[PDB]
Amino acid sequence: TDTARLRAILAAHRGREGALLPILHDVQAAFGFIPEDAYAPIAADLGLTRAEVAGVVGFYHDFRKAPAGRHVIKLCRAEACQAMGMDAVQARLESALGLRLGDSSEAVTLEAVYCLGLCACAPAAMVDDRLVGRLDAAAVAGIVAELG
Amino acid sequence: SDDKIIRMANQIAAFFAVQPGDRAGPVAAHISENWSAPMRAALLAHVAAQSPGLDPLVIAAAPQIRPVP
Amino acid sequence: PPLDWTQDMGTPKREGAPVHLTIDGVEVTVPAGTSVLRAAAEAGISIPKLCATDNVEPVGSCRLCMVEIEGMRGTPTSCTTPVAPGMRVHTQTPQLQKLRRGVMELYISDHPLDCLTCAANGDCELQDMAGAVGLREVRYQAKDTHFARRDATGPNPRYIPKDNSNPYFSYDPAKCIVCMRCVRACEEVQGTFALTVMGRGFDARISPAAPDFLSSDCVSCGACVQACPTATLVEKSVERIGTPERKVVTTCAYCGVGCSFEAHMLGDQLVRMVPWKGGAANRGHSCVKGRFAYGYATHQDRILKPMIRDKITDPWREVNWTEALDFTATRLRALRDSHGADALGVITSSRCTNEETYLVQKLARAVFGTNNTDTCARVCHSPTGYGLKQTFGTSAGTQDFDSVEETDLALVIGANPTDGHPVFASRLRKRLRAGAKLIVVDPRRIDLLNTPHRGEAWHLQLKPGTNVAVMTAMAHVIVTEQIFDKRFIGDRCDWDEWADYAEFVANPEYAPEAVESLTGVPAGLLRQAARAYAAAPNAAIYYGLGVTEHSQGSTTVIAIANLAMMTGNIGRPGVGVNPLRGQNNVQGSCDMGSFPHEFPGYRHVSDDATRGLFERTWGVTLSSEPGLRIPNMLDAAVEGRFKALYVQGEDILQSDPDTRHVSAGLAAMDLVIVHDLFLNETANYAHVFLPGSTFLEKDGTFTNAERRINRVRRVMAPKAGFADWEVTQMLANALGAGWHYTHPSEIMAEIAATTPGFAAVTYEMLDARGSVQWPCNEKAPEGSPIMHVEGFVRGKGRFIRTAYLPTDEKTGPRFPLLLTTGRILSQYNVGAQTRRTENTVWHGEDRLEIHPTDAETRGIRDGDWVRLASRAGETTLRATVTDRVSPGVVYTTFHHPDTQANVVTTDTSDWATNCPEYKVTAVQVAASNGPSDWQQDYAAQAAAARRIE
Ligand SMILES: Nc1nc2c(c(=O)[nH]1)N[C@H]1C(S)=C(S)[C@@H](COP(=O)(O)OP(=O)(O)OC[C@H]3O[C@@H](n4cnc5c(=O)[nH]c(N)nc54)[C@H](O)[C@@H]3O)O[C@H]1N2
Ligand SMILES: Nc1nc2c(c(=O)[nH]1)N[C@H]1C(S)=C(S)[C@@H](COP(=O)(O)OP(=O)(O)OC[C@H]3O[C@@H](n4cnc5c(=O)[nH]c(N)nc54)[C@H](O)[C@@H]3O)O[C@H]1N2
Ligand code: SF4
Ligand code: SF4
Ligand code: SF4
Ligand code: SF4
Ligand code: FES
Ligand code: FES
Ligand SMILES: [Mo+6]
Ligand SMILES: [S]
Repeated sequence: TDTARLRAILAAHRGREGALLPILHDVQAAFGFIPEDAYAPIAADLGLTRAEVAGVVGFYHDFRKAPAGRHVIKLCRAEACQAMGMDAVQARLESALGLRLGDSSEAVTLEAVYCLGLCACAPAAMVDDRLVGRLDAAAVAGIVAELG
Repeated sequence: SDDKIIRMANQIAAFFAVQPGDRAGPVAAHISENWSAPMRAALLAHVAAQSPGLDPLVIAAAPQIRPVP
Repeated sequence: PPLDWTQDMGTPKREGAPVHLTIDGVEVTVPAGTSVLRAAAEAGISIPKLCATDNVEPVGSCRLCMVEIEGMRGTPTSCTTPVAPGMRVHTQTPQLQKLRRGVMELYISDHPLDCLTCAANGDCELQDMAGAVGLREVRYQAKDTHFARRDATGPNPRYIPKDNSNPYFSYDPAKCIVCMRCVRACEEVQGTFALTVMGRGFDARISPAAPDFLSSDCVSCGACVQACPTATLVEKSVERIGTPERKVVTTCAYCGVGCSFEAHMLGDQLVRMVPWKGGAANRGHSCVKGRFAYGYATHQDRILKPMIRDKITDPWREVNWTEALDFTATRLRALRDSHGADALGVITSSRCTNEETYLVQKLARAVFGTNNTDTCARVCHSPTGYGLKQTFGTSAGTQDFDSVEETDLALVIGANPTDGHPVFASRLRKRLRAGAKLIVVDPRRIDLLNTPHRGEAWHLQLKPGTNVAVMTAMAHVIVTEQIFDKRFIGDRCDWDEWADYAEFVANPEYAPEAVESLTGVPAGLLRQAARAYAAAPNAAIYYGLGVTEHSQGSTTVIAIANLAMMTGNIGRPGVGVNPLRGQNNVQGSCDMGSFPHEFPGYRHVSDDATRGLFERTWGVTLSSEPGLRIPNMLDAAVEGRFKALYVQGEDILQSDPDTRHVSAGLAAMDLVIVHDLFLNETANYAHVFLPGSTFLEKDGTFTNAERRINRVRRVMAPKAGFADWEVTQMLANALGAGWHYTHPSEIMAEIAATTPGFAAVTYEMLDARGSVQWPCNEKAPEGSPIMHVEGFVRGKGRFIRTAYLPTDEKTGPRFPLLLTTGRILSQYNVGAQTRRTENTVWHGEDRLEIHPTDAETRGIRDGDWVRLASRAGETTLRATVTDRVSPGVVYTTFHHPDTQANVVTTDTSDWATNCPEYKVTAVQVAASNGPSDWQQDYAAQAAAARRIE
């Protein structure tokens, strides 16, 4: 059934100019990562080589090589968010979940994003497609509460 | 049980037939420029013996073939 | 001579207006786009570079070619900085020194100090640029590395273990600087994107998307290797053996492209072979076979001493030269007196030089007293030499391989250049990726069609045999419409004939709408392709064995030349009608006689004016009658009146059709000498044997497809003591001729004296110029890169009425499927040279590319054993289901003898040159277990015959 979805995706991006990125985006959105089982057909459709595809996949960060937990937590580690106390937040959260930075699981996945546009609302995060700001050491409780 | 020689002759004929102008002269020229003594002799023997499975063009072209010593 | 040859400049050569500049206070004049680095190279002032190579376009990765330029800010790169007039550049200041030292510091901070026990010592472009810049200290107490197996706290995750999956080179990333020349080469030069850069930053590692190189799309060709400076990618023969000292230029014994090499040598031991950056044929590129497969010359199975049998059932007997030749000549004279001189014959080898070729045809004419010689070209590209002769005036190519660079379209009939002629396909893809267009007329999806970054492509997947119908329909389209060039016709060709041709072709029976039934190709597609070909400014045709090896080959070639003349794609760089010659020195061979109807120079044998010249030159009476051809030989010997044969460098059994017949004809022969290296399938029916020499031991020339005469040099020493021309003269003098040659230069001199074209040929010329196109007389002294450039040879082209004759090998109930025989990249024709190498990896067993739907009803599965129940024989083979081929078509390969493939193949042949019908054979593929009745007996014979005493 995966092949069907993939074919659909490829058909949807037919004739476009430089359609590798969109196609990969969609492939990821579908499954959750770029399986090596799907490096070839993409190439076959686009006239590329498995290698080029894998290289593109490897370069960019937003293309998962392996799936994530049921929940995901991106936590800015940039300048501004750092300024208004991101370290402490990070510590509290990774103590709560027991998962350090970059370390994933079947349950959750904590990672970094390096900005979100919430540079005034300095301590910022993205939890499961929901943005959060002004993350003091209290809101983390609510963050974890809705998130086991 | 066709002779390889007859086959080749008929092939050459089949070709040179569609050509414009002299259709036998060229046949003879080719068979004389390309084939060897025993083969030419065999062919001439065939045409003289009036063997079947042979194109009339070759029959016409045989007398024009380079003679055998 | 040029500097490009010996020195690795930085960037490629550019064309443009002259531009003056001052590199480090030295005046230079060079084209516009040309870089600073290349100019500085041309001026002698060397600049530090690691990531810049001529093979490819430059990229600012190393940052070590930094220079101070007046009018610029900072320290820009020379690799990327194109010259401009009045530019003044400084190459070595204190600043630049400091920066370069810093960069190398950074490099080496992540490099192991395994110099002095690394393979590429003395040949690493990192080491010598680390000593150049003046590195003396590294200050970074590194913790994060790639080479270190053991980090702190445990193993290094970054460490990637070696990869020796490939049998010819090895990948040790521990020593990788990420210059990316490897990638750039596999993608720009070769054209198969097998390599990429996995990762972002320090984590960036070269990699093929696979566990190992072998599993990948990487075939071989060591471009990746030829370009890696840092022993990461390295040849194993350099790991085992040491790094070489000297270099010697030679050519490949394959493929007819003439890929020139320089053999690297450490004493007398051949360490490796690397392209030269010379020859218009290869500009520093190769394939696997030439680059790596040269180990047949050192195989245990090679034979080094003459042997005589006196009866095929009886075993061999290792014997010296003298008594062997005595026996030989005795039997020969006996037979010559008994059955006549016409009862003898030879078979020249294209694999051999042209000198030896000349000697052999002499031996056959001057000595034996006949015209019964021949060669491999009866079966590869004979019809060509008839059609192009009847139309233009030459039985040879039209252009070089540098022409393709200028074409705007490629029409490929019957060829698979990725396997046949790789290095040409590379240059083709280079042009395809640069906009050019492609038409392919094969029935079998070739990998040229699935090239990366391909432009537009049309594919006429037809039914084999119907190759003239399609051309006729193309012409019908062009004439029905009005797209052809009238100026060209009026000028370089005739008009009286053009009218007739047009009136013939204009018939609606030869229209695409009707042939679609028998052909299988669609109509609209054909019309489109025709319009596209006829519309383009500079189009070029490259054809091979799909046209020739048929019951209508000459006809087809003629049709093709007609198209080429109609459209006007002749007599110019970028256009022509190029046949892709195969074996090395097929062209040379055919040029130096090796045909039973001609003398050296494609001069007929009945020409008294020529026979006189040669009688005078050789001092002997010659024959005016033309000799026999191989099929004729065999039929004769079956019937009688043929008793002798001197087989030079050719396997008449595995590499010829109707194997049963040829065997029965080779057995009924009181004497059949052999002059190969190894014990071939032919020697199973032999009475005598003479060792030959490899291209490494030889000395002479090779005349390739683009008529280029590449020079072959001696690097090793003949293990059997004597090369092949030496042996030939041995035999001849032993018979009673009385030749005295001490060096083949004398022979080449003789040739230049006798035949025209080679009159200006001299070894010194080849050494200096580098190479020559054989039409080199006092006129066109440099050579003739392009034929028919000013009017045709006969004077006026000729239009000929072609028609489609239904082949006799049509299909029926018991032979429903068709058949096709072809090739592979790794293995050569019979693999006597190649099965004795490590190329049995990519291909160790011949397989049958069958179609699925044509298999389901049969019950075939990938890896299953099947039988080819044809008319002319039967064979067992392993299957392979693939949509490559069309339904009702099957594809086999004849590289392996364990499978007897040409036994299936039928006796049917061309009308003119009698080239066989290899590419068409009605067969029946079915499932089976018991191998066969023929293969068993064959193996029995071969085993009971290859035993020595
Ligand atoms: N690595 C390697 N290199 C080689 C060789 C090798 O064996 N291995 N062989 C050497 C020699 S001696 C040779 S002859 C040369 C040239 O060898 P090529 O010219 O490459 O000939 P092939 O690869 O046999 O097939 C040519 C293509 O045409 C297809 N074809 C079959 N029937 C038809 C038909 O009716 N019409 C058309 N339009 N096409 C058809 C064949 O199936 C195939 O796809 O290469 C030389 N180079
Ligand atoms: N079914 C089928 N049959 C075919 C073809 C096909 O496509 N399909 N192709 C046809 C064509 S394209 C051709 S070229 C033929 C080629 O087929 P072959 O005539 O078999 O040519 P090669 O494979 O080079 O081997 C010839 C012999 O010469 C030996 N030799 C190599 N180098 C030297 C040297 O330097 N000196 C000496 N004295 N000997 C040497 C080699 O070891 C080898 O044993 O096959 C033809 N038959
Ligand atoms: S690749 Fe070059 S610099 Fe690196 S260890 Fe080997 S010889 Fe030394
Ligand atoms: S050997 Fe040739 S095909 Fe293989 S990776 Fe290197 S450049 Fe590419
Ligand atoms: S493998 Fe060799 S050529 Fe490729 S990036 Fe590494 S050092 Fe450079
Ligand atoms: S492309 Fe042909 S000539 Fe060049 S190395 Fe390969 S086999 Fe030899
Ligand atoms: S810096 Fe984290 S929000 Fe932009
Ligand atoms: S030196 Fe020009 S960029 Fe590497
Ligand atoms: Mo060939
Ligand atoms: S050939």
